[PDB]
Amino acid sequence: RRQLIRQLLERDKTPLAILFMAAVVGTLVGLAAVAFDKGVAWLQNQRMGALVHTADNYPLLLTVAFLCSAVLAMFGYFLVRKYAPEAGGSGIPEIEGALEDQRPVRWWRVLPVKFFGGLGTLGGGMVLGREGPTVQIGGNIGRMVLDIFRLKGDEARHTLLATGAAAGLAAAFNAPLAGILFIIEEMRPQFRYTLISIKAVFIGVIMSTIMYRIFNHEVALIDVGKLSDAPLNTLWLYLILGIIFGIFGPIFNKWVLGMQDLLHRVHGGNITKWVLMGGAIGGLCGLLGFVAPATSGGGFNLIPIATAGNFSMGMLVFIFVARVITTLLCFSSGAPGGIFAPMLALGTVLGTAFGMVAVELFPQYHLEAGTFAIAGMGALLAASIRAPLTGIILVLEMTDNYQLILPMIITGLGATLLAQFTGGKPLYSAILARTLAKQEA
Amino acid sequence: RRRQLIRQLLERDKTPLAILFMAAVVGTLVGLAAVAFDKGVAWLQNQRMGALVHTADNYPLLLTVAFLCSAVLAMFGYFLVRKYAPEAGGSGIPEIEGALEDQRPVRWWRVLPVKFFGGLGTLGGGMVLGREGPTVQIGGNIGRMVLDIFRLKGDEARHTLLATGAAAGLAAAFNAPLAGILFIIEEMRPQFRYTLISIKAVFIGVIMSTIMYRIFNHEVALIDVGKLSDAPLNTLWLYLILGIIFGIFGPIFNKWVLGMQDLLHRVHGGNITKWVLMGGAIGGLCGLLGFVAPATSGGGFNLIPIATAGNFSMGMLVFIFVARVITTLLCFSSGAPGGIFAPMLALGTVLGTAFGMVAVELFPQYHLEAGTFAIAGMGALLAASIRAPLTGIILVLEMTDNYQLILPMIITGLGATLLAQFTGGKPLYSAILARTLAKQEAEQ
Amino acid sequence: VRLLESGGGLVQPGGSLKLSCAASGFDYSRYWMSWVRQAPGKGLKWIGEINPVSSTINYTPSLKDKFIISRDNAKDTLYLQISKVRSEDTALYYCARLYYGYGYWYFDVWGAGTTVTVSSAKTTPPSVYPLAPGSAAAAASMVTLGCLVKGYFPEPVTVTWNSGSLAAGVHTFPAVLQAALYTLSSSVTVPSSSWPSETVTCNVAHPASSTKVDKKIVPRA
Amino acid sequence: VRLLESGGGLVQPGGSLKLSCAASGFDYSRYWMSWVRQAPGKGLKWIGEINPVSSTINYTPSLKDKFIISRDNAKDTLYLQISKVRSEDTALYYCARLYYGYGYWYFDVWGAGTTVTVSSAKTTPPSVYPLAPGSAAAAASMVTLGCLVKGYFPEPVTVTWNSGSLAAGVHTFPAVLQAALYTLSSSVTVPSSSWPSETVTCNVAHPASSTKVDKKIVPRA
Amino acid sequence: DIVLTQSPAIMSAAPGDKVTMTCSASSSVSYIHWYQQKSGTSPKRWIYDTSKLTSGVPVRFSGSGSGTSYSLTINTMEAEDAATYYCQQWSSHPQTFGGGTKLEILRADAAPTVSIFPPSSEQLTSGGASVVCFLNNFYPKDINVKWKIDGSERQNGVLNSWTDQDSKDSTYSMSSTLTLTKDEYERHNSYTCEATHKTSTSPIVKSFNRA
Amino acid sequence: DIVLTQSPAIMSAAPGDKVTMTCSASSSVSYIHWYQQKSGTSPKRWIYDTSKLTSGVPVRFSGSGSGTSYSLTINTMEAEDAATYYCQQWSSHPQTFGGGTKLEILRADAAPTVSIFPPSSEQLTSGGASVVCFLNNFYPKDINVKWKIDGSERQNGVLNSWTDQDSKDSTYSMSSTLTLTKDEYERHNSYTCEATHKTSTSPIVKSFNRA
Ligand SMILES: [Cl-]
Ligand SMILES: [Cl-]
Ligand SMILES: [Cl-]
Ligand SMILES: [Cl-]
Repeated sequence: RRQLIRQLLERDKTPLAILFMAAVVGTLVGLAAVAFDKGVAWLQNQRMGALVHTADNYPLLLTVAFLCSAVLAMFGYFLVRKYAPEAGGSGIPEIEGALEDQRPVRWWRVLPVKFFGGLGTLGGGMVLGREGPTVQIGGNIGRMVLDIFRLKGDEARHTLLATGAAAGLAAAFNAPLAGILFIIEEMRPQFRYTLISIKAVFIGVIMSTIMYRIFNHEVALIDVGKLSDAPLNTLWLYLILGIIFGIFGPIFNKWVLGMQDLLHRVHGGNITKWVLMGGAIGGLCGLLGFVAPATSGGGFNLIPIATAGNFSMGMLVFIFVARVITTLLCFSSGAPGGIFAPMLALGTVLGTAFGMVAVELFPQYHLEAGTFAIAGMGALLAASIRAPLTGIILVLEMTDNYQLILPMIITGLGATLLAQFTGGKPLYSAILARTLAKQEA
Repeated sequence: RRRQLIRQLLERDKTPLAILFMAAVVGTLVGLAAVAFDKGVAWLQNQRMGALVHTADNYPLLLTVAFLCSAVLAMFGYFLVRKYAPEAGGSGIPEIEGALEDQRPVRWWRVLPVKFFGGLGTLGGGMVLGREGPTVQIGGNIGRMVLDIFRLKGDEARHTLLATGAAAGLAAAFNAPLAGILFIIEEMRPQFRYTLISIKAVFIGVIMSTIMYRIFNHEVALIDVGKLSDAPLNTLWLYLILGIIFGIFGPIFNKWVLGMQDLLHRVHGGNITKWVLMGGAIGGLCGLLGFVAPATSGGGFNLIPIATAGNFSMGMLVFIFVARVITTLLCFSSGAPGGIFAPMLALGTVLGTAFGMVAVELFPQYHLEAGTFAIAGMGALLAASIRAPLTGIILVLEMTDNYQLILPMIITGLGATLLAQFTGGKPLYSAILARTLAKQEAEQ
Repeated sequence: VRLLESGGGLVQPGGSLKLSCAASGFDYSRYWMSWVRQAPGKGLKWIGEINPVSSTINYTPSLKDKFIISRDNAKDTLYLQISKVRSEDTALYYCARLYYGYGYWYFDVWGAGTTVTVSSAKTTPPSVYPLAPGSAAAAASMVTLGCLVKGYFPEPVTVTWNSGSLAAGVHTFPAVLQAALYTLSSSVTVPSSSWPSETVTCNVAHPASSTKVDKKIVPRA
Repeated sequence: VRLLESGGGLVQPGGSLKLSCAASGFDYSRYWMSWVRQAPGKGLKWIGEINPVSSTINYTPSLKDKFIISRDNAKDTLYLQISKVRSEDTALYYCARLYYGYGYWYFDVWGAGTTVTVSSAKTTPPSVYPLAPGSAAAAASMVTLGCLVKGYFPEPVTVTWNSGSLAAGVHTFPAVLQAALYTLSSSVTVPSSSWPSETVTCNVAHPASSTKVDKKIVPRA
Repeated sequence: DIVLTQSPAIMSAAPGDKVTMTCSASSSVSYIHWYQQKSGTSPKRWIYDTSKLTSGVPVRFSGSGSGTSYSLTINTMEAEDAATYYCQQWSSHPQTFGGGTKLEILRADAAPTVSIFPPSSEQLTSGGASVVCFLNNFYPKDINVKWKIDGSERQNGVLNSWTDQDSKDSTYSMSSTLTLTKDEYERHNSYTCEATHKTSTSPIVKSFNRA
Repeated sequence: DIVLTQSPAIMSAAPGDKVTMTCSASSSVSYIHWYQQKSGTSPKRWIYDTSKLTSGVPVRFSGSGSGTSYSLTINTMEAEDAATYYCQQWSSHPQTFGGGTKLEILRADAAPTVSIFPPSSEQLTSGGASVVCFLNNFYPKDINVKWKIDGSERQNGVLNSWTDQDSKDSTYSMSSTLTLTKDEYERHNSYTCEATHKTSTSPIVKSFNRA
């Protein structure tokens, strides 16, 4: 007791050095996220320009689409396989390891690898998010400053790593609050106390968010407009939708893990069979990014469309399955990129579909498929990665439809509850658990 | 250890189904209880303002019945606390925080009826106290009560059900499910050691109480401020400054609440009769102001929309501010059962507006709207005094629904928590627990 | 919050008419608008609803393009096209904003309604006649005046006195139909010291014929 | 997004006029509207701005009530009242929606604007005279024709040839003011084989004086 | 679609009486709404979700019921409550409305105030000659009006019209119009309107002579 | 309030050329905007926040500057680039505008096509006698017109008007109208219009004799 009293009276006193460094970290992460985001956009642009000059002759451009995405994809897998194996896949599991002091933060390697590596996979049109790259580049940026200023102590190592990660998430979705919640719900050591300063994470997030705003303002990532509201006698429907996301979550996890193995065989770990496989998957994505865009790419583009009910039921099922496939191929293939955003897209589409069905079954509810779309948008993140609070807040910060809060929370919670009762596991932990075990074995 | 972690990762997020379902029953009970409380308060304020009509002619008899009614209810409140549950005084959040630390009992068989009916008196009397206090504490106790009734054994259950009851209590007070969860995982929870609190369990409880709230409070926001304007980037620095102001004032305001706690303890020296009568006086004073200057008494929710709209004059804001600083202190520090949480929202709003007004005339080129600063400051005091910024920022958001003000809101609340840290301020809830926990030793 | 529906009136059987509903005093969007009709002397019957973005438009079991509910959020106006109009379509048409409590929707606010008359007759403006007490009236405490509105078609006619400033003591009787023409009279009772000393005018409006007639009641010459 | 401002025109000195701006193609609210004006042959000058809720209204440093900017979000229309109008107020008036990037506001979208003429000179229709080459013209490859538009007030006059079908080689000079009257000529150059063999008509229009005149250019005898 | 049947199609009660009208459904419904419609005005959401009062609805009104039987109740009805009440469901689609329950007030006697009017000069300047007679503010509504031209009875060309019960005073009003041709009207001199009502054994006569 | 002064008030530059215009401020400003105004149309937000291009503005357009000196630049100025550019600030209130810079399409010199017209018979049938003279499509704009009645010079009653640069040859045009009274006009015979322009040392004379 007397101890506690001593602590209470000393609570929330973070070394000004840590706080100021959280600011520099955040600023760097944000500037980096911008640069990354811009690079991806520039490459996707160039790819577009190459098709206009070779527009005529379908088979010709269908070729250049593939090649371009393949050449960039290979360049991506290479940089990872050759100079930073850890900078493959998401990066979040990796950074989570580092917060646990169970994985190194080879920033002198990861920064340039994850950045230019993802530039290749993301810029090639693959089904990968920016979160992976930015959260990891973020943590590493956070480590880099710790090292460059020889800041000492646990608190500083854990805090600067944690803030660089949060700032990394923040600048990926322009969601400062998601960034902070991610760290304090998912990223952080899940089983023991930690010396992470929330106040320091905040500053970093703010700083990278501001950096984001200085280059992206006036254009939301996802503009869904103001959707309808949700009657209380309509809530149970969102529970059902959460129950579906909850049984599919684990399943989708098995596939990501399983596809990680199944894909490891194709190259047995061989850097050349890997780079070429990735070069194939990459080219496949840039091909689909011209014969069926909704199956390739990050997926952000189809969220507004699907929420508006502009896709037919058939097109949604197509898009869904197609995306389940392309997401798995791109992520499980170990390409540098997140599986976070892609899951938003899947949640959306799945949500819409649920919606459409709800609409016809209950005209008396005056439903609007789009509210289910938004309820589902973060529901996969809730069933697969099991970070609901961060999902719900992330969707909110991106869709700005706070009146859907109950439905969103009910779907996401239904998800995390069913994913728990069907044996699923936090995908980020399962991946770290693999890595950590495949190490001591 | 790496081998244990692997074991743990693979076992993460597996909360005993018993705890989850009980989080549901708790959330439901807390929500129904918050509705009941909220309704009782509203009913009493109704009755009181109904009496001020049967005597709206004889002004002196009026300023009298306003006072007496508030005094008789306030006294009834202070009494129930001082006589059957001393712990049910003041906020109750500190107390619940103690229980999460296993350092304070959760005498639900006492607190529930005391904190409920007691607050009904003080809140229903027009005092400057929020519902958070009563609901978060009633919430926790509701959580304990179910734990005890179903003999749910094991740390996780005790900490989880207590933490959910608290979160559900906050949720049902402001109709803010997210703020309720963030409050637990940023403030309520043990601040220095790991804890076996199931977030997923808290969620369920919050949801359940939020639904209970919605079942009885459909179509009427607690605070409708409409959609304010946006905030240009070159306008952000102004919110930092406003944060810096909340930051230096936060600690100061805490000194006053703690100081006023002592200063007021003298008037009755702990004597139940001098207390009950002192409270009866403060209560009556609030019911009086709740007729000659409403913006200085009551919960403060009413004046938020008004201030945000820019309907108060600079002079009225300063008047309201100071007056509320006085009435909040007097009501909370006096140990009356009630929160100081909502009152701080009001103070933050008012202060924020005032800042905004000044900002408007100094920077017409910024096309400001004082209201964005009112919203930015609404949770800034909760950020500088309570030091629970994330919960404040999210609470305001859930209540004012102006997400485009997120940067300004974060910048102000962060500026506040930064300046409150660098001026020696302490988390007001911790400071209160740190005192109660010390007074529990000092006398040995 | 105000709903002002117009367009109603006389329509030949088998013909089609477009009813309008001008909304004001609220955000027209966010709101599901609906049409309901009441046949003379009968109950209420839902016609159809249209969500805010027009992505959903339901109707009562009707038929082809029997009903065509549209909306123009840019004009905050709701529309109802009726086709192959038959006597069953003669009724008062109300637009109503929809909403709900727990979720089982209700018709929140209703407009005044426009009347639709399916008939082969002609749109005929009323003839307004002043009803002044005979030159043998025993000027008592109160003096009853009135005006005769006859030979108009179709319903309805609104009658107000002194532009409505004289609302008390007013009585407008239900119209009687005869030979395809409507007839009704409105009686206004005012203080004997208020008339003839003061102006008592009866205002009649027949939107169908675009007619507005003001009859000044004068003592019998 | 469209901004259509009207109301401009001729106003007598010391008089007052109300300019209007009909907005469409966007949510009129959420936007700060502003007026700016450009005096003949000169630069732009801010008049004032009004926020969405009319809670703020600022004007360029000027006479206390010289300008009165108001708005009616219900009609998505912006208004600018000018008083004690003097020559300095003669100018093209533009309404502009306001916005910003980093925060240093700009005039997002401008309208075509209404011209305001402050003068006591009277509205006078123009006299259109044909400008045909003298009976001593050396019919070269191209033949220049034209027509004089004199003695009108105020601006403007639109001149087109053969109803605009003859758009190439057309030259309408800026009007010159003298003795309260405007004068301008339009020159149209056509192929020597196109005239006189073909009809070359100069069409003048002066909406102010409700004048529409067509002058047929004919060779000189 | 659901069929809502409102029990008393028409009912009468003396203000201060506890009034209850029923709304039965053919199938099962929940959270039905009630609208009040006063003669001459659009329906008004009165009670919703089965028992919630709309803002401005006096507390004397209460709703209840479940499944197939619901009821709107006025715990002490007020004369201003005279109107037609429509129950509505939408717990099933499409939404349906009850037949309505017309509420009529039972008040104390009120004798009519008769007013006779000779054809306006403007009407006669068209060949028509309407002789209007108003029987304002009486109760009960059972009333007989009898015309007499030159002492002789007349029933042809006579048209009557009753108003609905008044929202505030609960009385009725009737207008009797004897329409004739200008030529027919001019060949007589005495035109009388006779009103017989419960409030008197001897009819109330009003008349005028063209002379 | 801030005074924005745009450097070249007027400038000519042939298509495909680095064009740069300055905008100096009396005090300090930041993130100034630029508006393009083509003859006859409303100003258009071109560049904002000192260097951001508005959607639709060709990349040949760029702007930069700071403190008290900014500039808009065109790397290879096209034809549809001819216009007046206005800089505007609002880093200080109230916002202010630059005097503007007129960007004109410099081109190949061109001698004027001179046409002289005697007063129409219709005008003379009113007492007026306007002698119109057109100097069409010449370049540069500088040009001098001199009238000569019966060989004698005349400067009274002479009015000139210049068109803005033309968008189909980038030449200028000027009209010179010598207005006289029908009686004044008739007492002379020879009316000549003389145009002196860079394209020639010897003026271009056009005339007619009333005879
Ligand atoms: Cl990974
Ligand atoms: Cl990821
Ligand atoms: Cl406390
Ligand atoms: Cl509190």
